[PDB]
Amino acid sequence: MLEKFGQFHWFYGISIGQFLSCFKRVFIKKSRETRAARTRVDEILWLLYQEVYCQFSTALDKKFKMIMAMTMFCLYKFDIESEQYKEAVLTMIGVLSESSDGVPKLTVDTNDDLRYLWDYVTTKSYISALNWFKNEFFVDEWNIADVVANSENNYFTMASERDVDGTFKLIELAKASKESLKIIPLGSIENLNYAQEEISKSKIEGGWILLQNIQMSLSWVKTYLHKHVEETKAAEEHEKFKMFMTCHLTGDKLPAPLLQRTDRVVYEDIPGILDTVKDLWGSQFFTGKISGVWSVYCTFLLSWFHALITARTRLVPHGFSKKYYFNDCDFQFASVYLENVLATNSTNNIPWAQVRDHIATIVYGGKIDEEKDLEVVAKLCAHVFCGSDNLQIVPGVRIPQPLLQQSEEEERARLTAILSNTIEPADSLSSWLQLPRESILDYERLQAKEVASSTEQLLQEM
Amino acid sequence: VQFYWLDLYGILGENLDIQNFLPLETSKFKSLTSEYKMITTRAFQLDTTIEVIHIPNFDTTLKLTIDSLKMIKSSLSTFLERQRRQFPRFYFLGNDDLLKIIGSGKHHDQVSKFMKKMFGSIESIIFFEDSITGVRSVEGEVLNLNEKIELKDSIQAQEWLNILDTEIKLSVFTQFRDCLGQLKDGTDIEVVVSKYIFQAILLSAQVMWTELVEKCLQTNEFSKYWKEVDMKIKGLLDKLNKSSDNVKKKIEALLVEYLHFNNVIGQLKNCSTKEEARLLWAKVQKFYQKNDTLDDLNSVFISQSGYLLQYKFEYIGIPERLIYTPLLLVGFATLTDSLHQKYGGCFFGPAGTGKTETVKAFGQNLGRVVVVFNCDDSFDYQVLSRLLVGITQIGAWGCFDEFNRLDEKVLSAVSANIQQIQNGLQVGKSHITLLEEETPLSPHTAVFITLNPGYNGRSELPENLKKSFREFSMKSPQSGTIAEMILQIMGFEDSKSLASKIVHFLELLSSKCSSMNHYHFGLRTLKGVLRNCSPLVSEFGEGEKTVVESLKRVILPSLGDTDELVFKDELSKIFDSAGTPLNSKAIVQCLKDAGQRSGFSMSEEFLKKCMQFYYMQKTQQALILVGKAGCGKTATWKTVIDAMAIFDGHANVVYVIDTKVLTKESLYGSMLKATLEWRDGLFTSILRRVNDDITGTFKNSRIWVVFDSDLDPEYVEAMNSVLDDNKILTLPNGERLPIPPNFRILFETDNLDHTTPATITRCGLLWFSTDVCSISSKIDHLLNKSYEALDNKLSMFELDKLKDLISDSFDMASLTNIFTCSNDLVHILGVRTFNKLETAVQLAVHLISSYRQWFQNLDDKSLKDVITLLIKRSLLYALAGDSTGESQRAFIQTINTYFGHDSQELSDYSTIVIANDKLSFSSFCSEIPSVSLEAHEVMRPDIVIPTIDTIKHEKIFYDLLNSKRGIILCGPPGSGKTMIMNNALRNSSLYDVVGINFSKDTTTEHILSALHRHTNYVTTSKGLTLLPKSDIKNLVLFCDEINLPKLDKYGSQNVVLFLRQLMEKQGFWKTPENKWVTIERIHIVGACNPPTDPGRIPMSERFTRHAAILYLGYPSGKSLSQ
Repeated sequence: MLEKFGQFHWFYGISIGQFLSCFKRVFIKKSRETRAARTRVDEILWLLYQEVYCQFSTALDKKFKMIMAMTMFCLYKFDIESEQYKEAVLTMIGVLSESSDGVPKLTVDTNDDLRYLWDYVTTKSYISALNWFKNEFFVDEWNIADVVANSENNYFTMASERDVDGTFKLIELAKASKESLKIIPLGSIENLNYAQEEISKSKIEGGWILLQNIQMSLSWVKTYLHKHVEETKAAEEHEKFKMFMTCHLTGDKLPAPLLQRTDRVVYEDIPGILDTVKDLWGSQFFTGKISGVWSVYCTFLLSWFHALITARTRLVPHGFSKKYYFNDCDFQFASVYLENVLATNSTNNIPWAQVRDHIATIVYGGKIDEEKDLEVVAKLCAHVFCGSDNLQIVPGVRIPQPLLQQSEEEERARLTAILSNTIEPADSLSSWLQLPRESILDYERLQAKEVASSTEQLLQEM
Repeated sequence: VQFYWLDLYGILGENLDIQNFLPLETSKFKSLTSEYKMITTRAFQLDTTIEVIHIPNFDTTLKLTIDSLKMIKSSLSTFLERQRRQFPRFYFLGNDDLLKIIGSGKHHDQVSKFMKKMFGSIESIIFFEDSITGVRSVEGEVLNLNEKIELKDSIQAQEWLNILDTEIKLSVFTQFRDCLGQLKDGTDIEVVVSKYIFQAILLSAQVMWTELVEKCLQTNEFSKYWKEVDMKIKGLLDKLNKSSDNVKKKIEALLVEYLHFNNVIGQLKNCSTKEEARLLWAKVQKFYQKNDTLDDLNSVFISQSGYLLQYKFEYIGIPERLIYTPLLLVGFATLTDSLHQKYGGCFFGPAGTGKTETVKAFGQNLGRVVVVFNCDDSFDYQVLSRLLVGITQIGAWGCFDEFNRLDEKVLSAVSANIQQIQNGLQVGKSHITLLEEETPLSPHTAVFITLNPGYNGRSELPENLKKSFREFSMKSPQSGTIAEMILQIMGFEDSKSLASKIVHFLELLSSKCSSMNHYHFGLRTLKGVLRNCSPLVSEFGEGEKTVVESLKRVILPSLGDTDELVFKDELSKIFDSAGTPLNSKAIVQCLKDAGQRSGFSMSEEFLKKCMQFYYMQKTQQALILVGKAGCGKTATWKTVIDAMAIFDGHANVVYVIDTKVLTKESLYGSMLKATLEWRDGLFTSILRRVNDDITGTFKNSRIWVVFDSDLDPEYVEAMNSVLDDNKILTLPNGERLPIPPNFRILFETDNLDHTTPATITRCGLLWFSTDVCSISSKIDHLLNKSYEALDNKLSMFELDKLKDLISDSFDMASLTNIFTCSNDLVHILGVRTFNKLETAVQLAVHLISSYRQWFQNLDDKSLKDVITLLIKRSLLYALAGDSTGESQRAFIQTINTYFGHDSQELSDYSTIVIANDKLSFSSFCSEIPSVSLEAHEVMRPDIVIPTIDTIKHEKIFYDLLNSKRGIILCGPPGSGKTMIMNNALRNSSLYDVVGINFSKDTTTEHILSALHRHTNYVTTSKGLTLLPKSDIKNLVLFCDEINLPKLDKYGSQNVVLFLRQLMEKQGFWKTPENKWVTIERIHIVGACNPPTDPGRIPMSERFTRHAAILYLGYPSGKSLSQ
């Protein structure tokens, strides 16, 4: 499986040293139910699954992770047992069975070929079945904080994303973990001196160092490999010292010698609407509490707004014609925007129509050159924003709350974070995003095309 | 050391001639003094390193004083490092600058030499010897000081500077206190103007009008109020007749604000206004002012949405002002709250559509003098670290112009420094160790980046930075209001009428003109058009004629040369008077005359495009010539500059630097990490000089800096701020270098397809083509050169007696036909008339040159008949010897075109039938030297036996040799390439030869290093040299691999660009100095294999306009059998 995982370029450059270390984590540094003695082997297998992909899936693209669940479970859940695919797979491959999404575990249980692909591939009228397996495929340490909280010898290979500041998350983790937030923005002699002495001090001190722009001063790697071993020992030197490697955006080729020794994890700035929403509320605390309290609610609206945008941003071209990185700085900005209109928002005097106009052309009206996209954000404003509490406007995500005299932290859950992921299962819902479902329907097949190809790719050894 | 003495000429030298220096080391300076009587006094002329060494008695007057220098430097270095610390302003300059500032500190004038970096937006100073009473804003308008200040060094330049600012500030707001009171009460603006500076007069007018609009926001008087400001417009429009250009401009800006009031009030007037909460005044900004403040830079509040910002009042005056479009407006609110987040921005859109203008608009709205950073330079972060201390000690607002075009080295290194600064901005941490000491970080600084639509929208900015930047999609601003309000404030009679017709004029043009990539007419251009309107009214600008005249002046010029009719016809469809001929008709006429003197036809298409040069000479800050070298791209510049100077009545201050043989570090400076400064390069030192002594002589002279290449952003992007509109270069240490109105940029190309329109479309372009010269036009040029042909031994009497058959051939269409027949056949180099007219006339005239001696005794007519074959040989060598014998033969069939003897029927053709010195001929039959190998060296390749094609090349070469030009031997090793080479470099002891190796990666320096052994230099008093290896004998340098040396990023053969200035210009830009140094008699020739072979190097079109070449592939079995 590892060998097939390693066909994913340098993303999966994890090798045999790590493989053995991975299994050492399986049998030692994971669960107490992985005792090698039989008959724990059934559970071991289930926990091999978990430990193996909790590192190996973090070294692979989500499209791999989706098919990893599908492929790998033949070994781990069914001890090498085949099963047959329906809907999308027939559409793009064949496999002699078709029945769509409306069908669950009904006529699925056939001989030789088991009910789970017969069930879940139905679901693949839109490719979501690869997550619907619910077959223990979840990264054990999926939380980047948990990635950090591992054995330090497995250094923090932060494989990030283009336009996404994964380093920022690490900065926040330094502060969250309360470790000496040191940052080395590699590129100068002074930064080489930081690579030299700043790290050397940290080796003793127990410092937390972000090797920002690890590729810009890549040549360090020439001796770094012995320094890898050295730093591993330095982690133990203070049981605090941690080293983070960051810069990787897209085509950043990382060395197998280190992927073989480090914790290879790809950063993913991919939150659903409510995921985005809830996190954004937590980040503001009291920005709209400052008199007038009507702006508290406005800050809550902005979290919903940005979140709808993060969905739309991902939907591009379905969403926006241009994929501008609308981020939580724009969200933060909007709360600052509110912070300023508190002069009017002391009560319902806030010119929320003016604010809507500004949400479209100030807050999220950034890189967008296309007037359509400016109109897209504007029609979202029309759809969502209003300068007060009790807004009976978008009940689809359930924004109609009376969250007035209480802040973004003070009573977040009370009326808003108590809500579940209020996202239409059959849509985006694109009426919130004011988008054409047609693209989703096209995505059904476009997904099937890529997925079909990737399952043929990986499945050979899984 | 001496190097320190040079840098320390100020402190050590100038502080002994004027010894006001810190006694700490002055006591050591006293020992210097005893000797500085020689090396500082004689150094009034003898200033540089070795030059100081050439000062009498330097043996101790330099060296002993160097020992004292060391004694001194031990604390002096740190003295000025601390003086530099004391003055944030000293971080905008180098230590040499500072060494001289303190060096002759008594001279308060020396201090004022750095005002562009020491002060804000201030023009000049109102002062007396060592005492000051007032100050001149960058506008030219003045503000006196609240109190007289003494300037002489005494009081301590730091204190002194602080005092200067204090009294200016006091005047800035104290007189402003009065200004508001006056306007708010209703005092006529003439009085208000008489008593104060406009940048804030307007601001207090806005405070008054804010109160007055609040009255109408309460629905007390929307119509009346609208009428009131409209009546105030009418009053000011009458007041525009005041002769003071600054004052009428002053109130034009006020009028624009009144027009904003007619717009905004008009909207409020025409809308159910929810008091100030209605976006028509909640979105639209408002102003407040507190006269009751002791801080004379902090009284006015800038407001909209729900925030008030503190206006700075940095002394500026009138200068810039943008129309308050809704897009500018949301730009301001975005910038504001981004500022409140302490986050930056990233503008994405072209200059002329607000790329920088809207940043500056906000800065002006804030009252700050924004430091615009032309980021395309060698901004080593160490140098910036110095600057960072200065700008953070102050709080300078940063505008980063083309930020992502700066090298990553710096970006990552600075991200360390600026992040600490950013952290301090967030925290409230003033003092931050910057450069080498705790620097009091001022919260006024902010980082807003701006680029013309970045290359394909690419995220060159690292995500660890980018996260905190909010983009500003400057696709466009509300140009409908920009254009109309500009025409309205202009007093343009058709500000609405013509404006609507302009929409339709450009509409028609867009539906008819071609989509030339070398063409643009957006708001950027429109701003140029808007600038043209009023003055074109005076230049025969009939109501609508005004803009179509402008549409003749700009936009069309750049468009393909066949679309002239598009503009004449489409503009006529709306308004019959579709522009006017170059009003300064005498200029395009003098141009024509210059071209006639140059031997070119000066076609009307050419002259018309040049009328557009003259039209845009006035209008555009930069122009791109597109076309043929010698017929457009270059002939335009060649001859329009002569009449250019006349067009404006200015000096023809034009420059041509071969930038592609100098590095960007050679040009803009290299890093000096030991000092944390960087060595100024050619262009950097020049541009610093532009702003400290060059424009002191060329303040109004017409300056055009010429770009000698196809677009290649590495030597183009640095100029973009000029092309944009900004017109500025800010250096690595904050040395802002503004580019003046008399400084324009002239590009020479035919192909800008090397980058994005983001930069191309920022400036004007004048399109030519090869249609500028027919072969007749090219011949008229050749003809004049044939009149002057060639060797001085030729009395030109013999020439006329022979050449007139050629002269007659020039008239013959059949000669034109052989130029097209050559084009129809395969040749090793591209057939170009600027090369072939030269090759043919050089071969022919040198054949004539040999006849100058022979012909003296030979019969005139008989020779006229003999040279019909001979001249045909030069025609059948120039346009045929450069290829395969069969292609040559096919070209030889064209032998029936020569005037003297039009016969295809010639047997052994003239290329074979060689003319002799006694009118006889010699048919070039096999000349393979049967009597050669008899014994001894039979198998030795060093003396290898030739063929008639290897011999032919030498026979042709002899006249190419007589011309002493660039002759290329083309053929593979052993074919004749090396066979001929062995013989060719041994042709005569008369010439010096050098078998130079040119591999793919052999530089001209590797070669030059060797050539320094093989060449000499007669250094002159001008710093110029000249001399071949031996005296007189031409240094026949031999390039053994002409088509092997690599091309650069865009296919430019930079090796040859150097070789051309070396040989064609007889000199070179000595890179270490960037010093042009001359050459005497060096002759560059060479060899190469067939360029048709895989992996061979292409020759530039303009190199094909000047290089000769001969061709032979591997030899025949017949000749090998012999």
